[PDB]
Amino acid sequence: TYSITLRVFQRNPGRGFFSIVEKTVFHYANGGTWSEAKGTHTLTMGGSGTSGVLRFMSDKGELITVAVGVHNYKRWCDVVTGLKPEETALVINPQYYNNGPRAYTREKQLAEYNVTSVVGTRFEVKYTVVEGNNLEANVIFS
Amino acid sequence: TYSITLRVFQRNPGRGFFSIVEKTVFHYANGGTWSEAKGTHTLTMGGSGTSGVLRFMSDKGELITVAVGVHNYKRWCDVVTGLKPEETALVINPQYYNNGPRAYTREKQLAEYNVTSVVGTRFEVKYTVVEGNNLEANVIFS
Amino acid sequence: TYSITLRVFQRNPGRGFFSIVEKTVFHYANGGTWSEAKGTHTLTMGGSGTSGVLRFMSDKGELITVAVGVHNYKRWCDVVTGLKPEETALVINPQYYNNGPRAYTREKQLAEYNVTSVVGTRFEVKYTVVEGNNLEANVIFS
Amino acid sequence: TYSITLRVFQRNPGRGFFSIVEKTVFHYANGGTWSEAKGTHTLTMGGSGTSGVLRFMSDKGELITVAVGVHNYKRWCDVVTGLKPEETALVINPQYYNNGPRAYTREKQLAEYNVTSVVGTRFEVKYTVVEGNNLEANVIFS
Ligand SMILES: CC(=O)N[C@@H]1[C@@H](O[C@@H]2O[C@H](CO)[C@H](O)[C@H](O)[C@H]2O)[C@@H](O)[C@@H](CO)O[C@@H]1O
Ligand SMILES: CC(=O)N[C@@H]1[C@@H](O[C@@H]2O[C@H](CO)[C@H](O)[C@H](O)[C@H]2O)[C@@H](O)[C@@H](CO)O[C@@H]1O
Ligand SMILES: CC(=O)N[C@@H]1[C@@H](O[C@@H]2O[C@H](CO)[C@H](O)[C@H](O)[C@H]2O)[C@@H](O)[C@@H](CO)O[C@@H]1O
Ligand SMILES: CC(=O)N[C@@H]1[C@@H](O[C@@H]2O[C@H](CO)[C@H](O)[C@H](O)[C@H]2O)[C@@H](O)[C@@H](CO)O[C@@H]1O
Repeated sequence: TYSITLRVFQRNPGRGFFSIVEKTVFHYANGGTWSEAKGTHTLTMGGSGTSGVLRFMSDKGELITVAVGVHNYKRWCDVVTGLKPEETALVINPQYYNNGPRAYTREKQLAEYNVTSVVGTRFEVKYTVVEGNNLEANVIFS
Repeated sequence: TYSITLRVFQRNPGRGFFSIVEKTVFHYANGGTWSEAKGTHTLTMGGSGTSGVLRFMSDKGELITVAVGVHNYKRWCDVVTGLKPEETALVINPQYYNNGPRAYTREKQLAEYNVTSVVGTRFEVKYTVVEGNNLEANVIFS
Repeated sequence: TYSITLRVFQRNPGRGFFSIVEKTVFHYANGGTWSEAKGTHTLTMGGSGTSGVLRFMSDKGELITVAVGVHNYKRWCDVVTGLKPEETALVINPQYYNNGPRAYTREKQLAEYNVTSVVGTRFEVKYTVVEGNNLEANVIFS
Repeated sequence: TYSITLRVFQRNPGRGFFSIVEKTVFHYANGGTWSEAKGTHTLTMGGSGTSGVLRFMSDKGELITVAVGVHNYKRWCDVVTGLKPEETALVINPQYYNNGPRAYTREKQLAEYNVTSVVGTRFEVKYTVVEGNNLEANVIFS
């Protein structure tokens, strides 16, 4: 089994304040589950080869997803910003598989990824524990 | 816009204790978002014609989903029990649309639904406010 | 150190839905901390001889406190109902110490406590793990 | 009644991740209640003349309290850092009243407060809505 524990840091009040509005788990590797403990969010998965997505919305209306998973025994992550209301995590998560439009960024097995939304909000996923079955990462909004 | 606010009541410690492990929103009607306030869970949707699903897991390993939405301006709900680990909410939610295997129970536009899992856990969704754009319902595990 | 993990069961929608509105920790035994994990609430204490209180309010306005702690290496609990708005947990917790009017109930070291409020809400605290440093209890609103 | 809604921003992972470990409400002005909604924390009070405290602990073990309230119809705030484990919020909140050693800081009715802890963690409380009965503030760990 694999687990990924996320700590969420929001740096800049100017960018608004984000909260989770959706949490999905992909059906590969025997699925998995999100849980919360001490302000953190942990994705527990039945094995290597699946993932999950957290969608955030700011009190300014901005919508973004954070994807984390394990691909061939190595952690991966991605961030998608500038989402329309209809582009829910339910739509996004499957796009990393079956030759979907996001599978390429899963295949990179990134230990860190950052991007800045068209509206000017910076986002970063950085793994602090990059090896083993108990993975850790920070999610930073700025 | 439509919103559905859920209060979760767990009645019987013998059945274990459930917590949310996944939350999905379907992409119709301009999507939607889950939010938590005062222990309750609210699904806010851009209009009539979409839905969302909460998946629960008990500390005894039992997995079940609760689906709520609005179909042609009337509320609906459903409960699916006896799920395998790979049957995530991500898999379940879309099954209510595109002539999927659960669309029939969405079309009923039920104001109340109850079922008992094969392992003996009772589940009920009962709307306390059944009309208008601000819908309310209790979710009861027993 | 000692810990007490609580699982909250709410059995009867007719009594309203309760949520936590305050959490205190008494300052003996090197204090302690409340944390949430998987829908449960854990009080971690620096040793034997302290306690904490959760105050709950129903959406019908009813106010009650649940007290749990360790006294001379044995778990204790109490429930106070019919609280006025000014009787916050900050007022209640200390009443269990220093000639306070509730000290006697700490001294009982109860592994179970039941009480019904004047307005008719049943409350129970029942420890499921009653020995050791990792205690567990169900809190039942009926 | 008065309310104060807090949004918590954590800017620097190097200082560790903070979570709430205690929430108190002082017993003047008919008391009050803490509630969570969309990742924010609201203290609702029965009138002017009371307050509440959130105690935070970082995963590095640092302990700090944030106090907010209304004094003579104006918002106030304070931050106390370098707390020992036994200095719980239950100890801190009352120190703002009755010849307590922190009463002076309530009397200042500050709309902003900044302080850096001895171990090097910056803390700020900044009200974004500074007038009326529905107050708003950002809490920034830097
Ligand atoms: C070892 C590993 O990470 N494999 C990845 C695949 O995961 C497997 O997928 C199958 C279903 O096809 C099944 O669910 C297995 O349990 C699961 O481990 C899969 O994610 C592919 C997708 O391109 O990547 C790896 O091969
Ligand atoms: C009015 C209503 O509830 N209509 C339902 C449909 O919802 C619409 O779906 C389309 C896409 O096909 C689009 O997203 C609209 O915004 C949305 O209102 C749809 O849910 C169907 C599915 O069978 O049922 C109703 O017709
Ligand atoms: C062993 C035990 O539970 N003792 C209880 C006391 O707790 C001790 O309290 C002192 C106070 O200075 C100190 O904080 C110790 O750390 C702590 O163990 C205390 O709760 C008394 C209060 O009546 O009851 C027990 O003796
Ligand atoms: C108007 C106001 O903020 N007054 C403050 C006091 O609050 C009053 O306190 C009394 C105490 O009996 C009572 O609870 C009232 O409801 C409440 O408004 C109190 O906080 C004092 C303490 O120094 O400061 C102000 O005067």
